[PDB]
Amino acid sequence: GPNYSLFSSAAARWLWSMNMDSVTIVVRVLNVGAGKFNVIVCADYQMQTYLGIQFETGISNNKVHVITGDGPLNWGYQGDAVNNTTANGDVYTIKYNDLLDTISCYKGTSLTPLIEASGLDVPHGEGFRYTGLAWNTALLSPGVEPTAWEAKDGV
Amino acid sequence: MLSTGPIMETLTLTVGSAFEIPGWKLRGEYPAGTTSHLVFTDAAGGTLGEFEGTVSAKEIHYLQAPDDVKNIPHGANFQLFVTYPSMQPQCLYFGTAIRKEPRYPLSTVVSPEDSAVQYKANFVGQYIGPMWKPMGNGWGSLGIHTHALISEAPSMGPNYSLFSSAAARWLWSMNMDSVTIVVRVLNVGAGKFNVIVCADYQMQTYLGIQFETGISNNKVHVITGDGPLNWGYQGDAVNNTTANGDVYTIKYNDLLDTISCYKGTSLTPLIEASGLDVPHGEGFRYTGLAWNTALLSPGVEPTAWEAKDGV
Amino acid sequence: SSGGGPAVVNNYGDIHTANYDEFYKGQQRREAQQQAPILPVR
Amino acid sequence: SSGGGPAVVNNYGDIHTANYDEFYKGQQRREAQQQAPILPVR
Amino acid sequence: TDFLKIELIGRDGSHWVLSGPGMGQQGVTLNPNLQQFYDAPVKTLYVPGPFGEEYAGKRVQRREIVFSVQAYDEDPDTWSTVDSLWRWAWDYDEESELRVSTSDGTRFLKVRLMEEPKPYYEKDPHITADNPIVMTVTATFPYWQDEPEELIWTTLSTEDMTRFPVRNDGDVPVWLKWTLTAPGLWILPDFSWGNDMYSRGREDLGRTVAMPELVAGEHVSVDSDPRVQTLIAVNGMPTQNRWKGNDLLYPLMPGKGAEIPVQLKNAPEGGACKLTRPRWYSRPWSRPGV
Amino acid sequence: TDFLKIELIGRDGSHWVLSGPGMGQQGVTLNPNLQQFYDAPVKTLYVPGPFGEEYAGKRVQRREIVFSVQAYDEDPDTWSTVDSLWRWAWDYDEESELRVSTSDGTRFLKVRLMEEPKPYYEKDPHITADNPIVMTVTATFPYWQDEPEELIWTTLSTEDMTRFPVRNDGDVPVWLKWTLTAPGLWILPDFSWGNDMYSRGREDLGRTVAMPELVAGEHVSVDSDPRVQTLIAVNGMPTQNRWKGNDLLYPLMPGKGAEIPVQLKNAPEGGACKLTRPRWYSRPWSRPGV
Repeated sequence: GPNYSLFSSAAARWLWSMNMDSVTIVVRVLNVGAGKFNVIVCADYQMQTYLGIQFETGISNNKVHVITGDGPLNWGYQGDAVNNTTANGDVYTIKYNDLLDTISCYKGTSLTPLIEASGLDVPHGEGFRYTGLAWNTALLSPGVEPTAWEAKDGV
Repeated sequence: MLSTGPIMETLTLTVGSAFEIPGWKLRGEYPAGTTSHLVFTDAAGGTLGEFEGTVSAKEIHYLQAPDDVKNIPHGANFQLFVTYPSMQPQCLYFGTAIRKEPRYPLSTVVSPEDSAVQYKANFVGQYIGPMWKPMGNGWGSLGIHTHALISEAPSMGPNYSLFSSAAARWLWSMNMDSVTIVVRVLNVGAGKFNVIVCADYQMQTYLGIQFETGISNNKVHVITGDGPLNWGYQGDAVNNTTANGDVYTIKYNDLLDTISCYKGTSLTPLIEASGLDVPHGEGFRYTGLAWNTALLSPGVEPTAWEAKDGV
Repeated sequence: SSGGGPAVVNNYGDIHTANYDEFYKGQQRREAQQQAPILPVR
Repeated sequence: SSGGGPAVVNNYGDIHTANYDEFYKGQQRREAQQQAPILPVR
Repeated sequence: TDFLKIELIGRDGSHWVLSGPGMGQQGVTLNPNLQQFYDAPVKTLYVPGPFGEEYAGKRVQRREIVFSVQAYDEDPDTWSTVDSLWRWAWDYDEESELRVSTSDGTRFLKVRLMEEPKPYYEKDPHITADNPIVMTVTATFPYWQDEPEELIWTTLSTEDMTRFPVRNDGDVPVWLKWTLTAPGLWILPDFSWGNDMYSRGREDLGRTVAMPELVAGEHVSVDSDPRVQTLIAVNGMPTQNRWKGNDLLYPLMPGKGAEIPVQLKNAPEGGACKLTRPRWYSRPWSRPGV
Repeated sequence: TDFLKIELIGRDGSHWVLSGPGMGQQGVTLNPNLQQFYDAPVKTLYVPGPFGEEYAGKRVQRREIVFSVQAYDEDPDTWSTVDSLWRWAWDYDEESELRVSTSDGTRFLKVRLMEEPKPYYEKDPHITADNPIVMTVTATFPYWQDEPEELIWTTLSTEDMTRFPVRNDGDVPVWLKWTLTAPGLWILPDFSWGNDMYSRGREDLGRTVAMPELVAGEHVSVDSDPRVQTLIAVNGMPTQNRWKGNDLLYPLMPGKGAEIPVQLKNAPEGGACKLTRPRWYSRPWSRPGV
């Protein structure tokens, strides 16, 4: 997560890039507080424009959103928000499918999409195959953060 | 050397540094209206860059942002043209751009270990093939059965001329702990068919999904390995009647430590198990199949088999 | 350097140091390998 | 003086002057001595 | 000089300019007196005859190049880095590229370490930080080569034919490579080009050989060079087992060229073929030969 | 120079500084022109081929270092003491260390007297009390070595498993050694690391070999080095007879490493596994490569 000794919101990018447009991101997370954790797909080398799945944990905002990035730390929302509670050791699978131009998130073992979106306006192809993570918290304590991350090219 | 010609020169590029050609290097006499342009192309001739120089009374100066040149690879060939007014362009220098910078080979290259794999088998050729290694009963324990009586494709199973049980290990290993298996299977009699994942080299320990069919024993178990031909039931069984041409997806998710089986296109696991005491990691990514029948005839056998990294 | 000295003597082959004893013994060993299994036990 | 010239060529052994025909004839003579008394008279 | 540039692309992908424009930028320059670098070593054969000896043929030999480089830097630590990088740029098992660029283009030779390099002077190299490395590299393939000329012909018809323009502008005969899709029965040219090596120079002027009928998914590569097996399927099927001892026998002789015909039959989908013509030369630079 | 330091640790434990800081304090300095000291001598094999000769592999050769030292002192008696000590530092049967320290660390070479030393000038040595000794030493193991890395895993459980982190930072493959306690059944990794010398480079990526069941007191040393037998029981029992033809075949290839899995089963009193990974280099100094 962020180093809360001197920071509150922090973004990270994977050093390498995916070789194909479709991608799968499997993340095992922890909910040790309140905050926002974004799994970032189809980003550029600066994470300026990207798709993402955001997990918000809070008193009234225990939800998941589909986000489109405007810079690494600033983003906007697309579509509604699906209610979701995240427990310690929860595994989420964020799949971007290029053929359907869709971004979906599944929870645990079920294959039904926990959240879905399609037709979002972001560039793709070469130079937009970077994945990453982002954390945004109002407080200076960890919120929802990943203990395990894995990426696979294609769906 | 009667005609004017270019001079073979070289260019230097650095990541994060502004590309710049000083004016005193491109000296000479240039009247007003003279224009200089630098063109970068690749091995096929496709233009990958073009820049305009700042021609002055006696010097030509080039200065571009690092983002303009970051796409120019080492070995890309450049061509610098000067153009006096009311004249055709005249090439002054040509050559190659070398990159004088720290070199990152690991960024560009992808190791075989860092590559998702996808394997497929159909047994339509009526031969086992070199990709399946027999296990448990040794060499020649596998076979292909046509099922020509019904409108069905050939399926792999034990060599029923010699054995009633057998195992097969897919020759190569996966690169991820999480793995997806898709099997289209046929139920032509009583027997047990195991789909085996997270197996070691000799298939001594593994996770697996067992499809058992019989007169009144049509169910699905989660099994752990005790050898290529022995297994231990984990959890409770789930009733499941297998029909000919049924497609089952066995997904092992590493981060969830969960092996699940879905029937057909169902979005809910037909069976599911978690937290099994089986080693995982490098050396524990082989996959395979196993068959065990009481009689010397095919039971549940896979017509089509497919495997892929990740879930 | 190499062309015109010991490195071309090596190309010449067995002009300098090379003995007859081990060559004859090796030829005899090869012939013995060829003919020993087919020689009768009598 | 001796080390590094013909006096060490002698240690090298049969690198310079040494003939093949005489060596082959000597080996044949040794084999003939070994095998002649045991060959039959027929 | 600006008329000649010599570069080395190491087995690790490093790029060095030993001679020419921009030489020594990476710290390593090329010392004079490099041998077996220009002409491909060839030994000729002779049989006894009434008038002395009669010509029996020629064989091209592998290149045994011996050359010295000079690794230099202002400070010994950076010199040590440069020397280590130069050593890393070489290997015995795998070959690094050695490119020569002139007005005739760029031709590359694949070279590997024939033996251990001989570095430094009599004293320790940190005194000078400017030391020579003598290197004995070898070229298993002794010909300088350029990027091969490739042509592609695709079709949708069940039966079709095409003409490929081919021309050897180099010094030495080159061996053609084919990539053929499946299914389909191909007939490929094996023209002698007047070559009398089998005493069939004009008997095989228009020789065409039929490949075995390829089954679905069995796309083949047919490389005529003797280093490699001729027919190799991409699905692992034993294609040459079905070829009854047939083979491609003739290289494209220097100075020869024509519109060689390729025939495709029994192709329900309609397949594609690709012809690769290598550009081999016996010299780093040479004017084109008609 | 301060960038390079050369020492000798004799068979009797004597410490000599031949070059670098503190050189000549023990009376012996190193003379220039030392051969076969830097690069490991490797010979390459070539076999006849269509275009000359084809590469057939490489064989490393034992090192033959011919170097001169100078034993000096102000008075002939103490000079004679120094010369005698230097001679006593060497032997034919037992090896002594030749250590090179640079900014890349310290790497040693086990060298022994190949032949008798050639000492002194043509006149009486006591005249000058400053005389050169010509040493022809040999390295049976031609690779410069660093101290091997040792890892210990002790478990009290009947069945357990561990991950040993292993990584080859050198330019040559290395062979691992295991020390396994008894009783118990061990499963050890024999990963190919992509090495394809048994035509199973991909099939044996995650290969594991199961050692025979060990009875009480049958502690084993399992060394992959070809120079030594793989399984050696400490008490002398033949334990390779219960091994059914299985063996450890693969070394740790350069630039490769992972967390190799070691499994212990059926251990009534737990078990201890020690992994020794050698650190071999072909040069006295070199920058890390990957």
